[PDB]
Amino acid sequence: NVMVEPHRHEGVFICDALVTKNLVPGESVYGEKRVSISEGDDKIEYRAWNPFRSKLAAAILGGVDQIHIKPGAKVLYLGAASGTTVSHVSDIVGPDGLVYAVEFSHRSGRDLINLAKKRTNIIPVIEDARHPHKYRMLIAMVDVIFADVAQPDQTRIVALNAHTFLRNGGHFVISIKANCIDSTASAEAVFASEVKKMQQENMKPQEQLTLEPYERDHAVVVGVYRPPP
Ligand SMILES: Nc1cc(C(F)(F)F)ncn1
Repeated sequence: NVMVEPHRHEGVFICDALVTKNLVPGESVYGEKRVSISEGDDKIEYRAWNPFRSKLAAAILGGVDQIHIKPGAKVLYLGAASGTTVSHVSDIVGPDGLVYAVEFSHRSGRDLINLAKKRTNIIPVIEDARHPHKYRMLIAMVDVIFADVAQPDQTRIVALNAHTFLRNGGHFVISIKANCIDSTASAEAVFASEVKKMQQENMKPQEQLTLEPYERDHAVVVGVYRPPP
């Protein structure tokens, strides 16, 4: 009997509870349940991934086609907060991947620094994502940008970071809380407006979904970056 199965997304697993392979066996990050499966001399531990805390987990359970975050990927994570979702991104990309965790809160930044002490593949970047010139010398070209900055101007922020750091043909995954962009607009109006702006920066959406029942009026947009020569 096989208890934990590879999910369709590489690096993600099931048992429906979503889990990731714990990069730091023995440690929880935010109180999450851990499941360790021993067989002979083999041993593997997984970490439960809460979709009521993590928009990426909510999107995966909601049936997103691609997340692009995968083993070996280099990920620029804008709005890393205290590292809840970042820790699972770190699990997914694994030892040969990289996660830049950009977060401008010094309080949350201390959580990220503690998280990255154990996880060699996390680089904490305690900076304002509006001013990538301040940290551009730290960030190697990445495969994916994940953005959860929850600002009216977050599309322009993500675009600015994409133009600096994202490889041609790399991908983006953007979390959009509608009332953080414009609380006097309908969710549909916000999402249409942000998708339109993305297209104008050669950030081409390939799918979009909302996150019910985990969140209200919250979208994830996944797409591909195809900038001009
Ligand atoms: N949580 C955040 C937000 C930002 C922002 F707003 F400046 F883009 N930069 C970094 N972390």
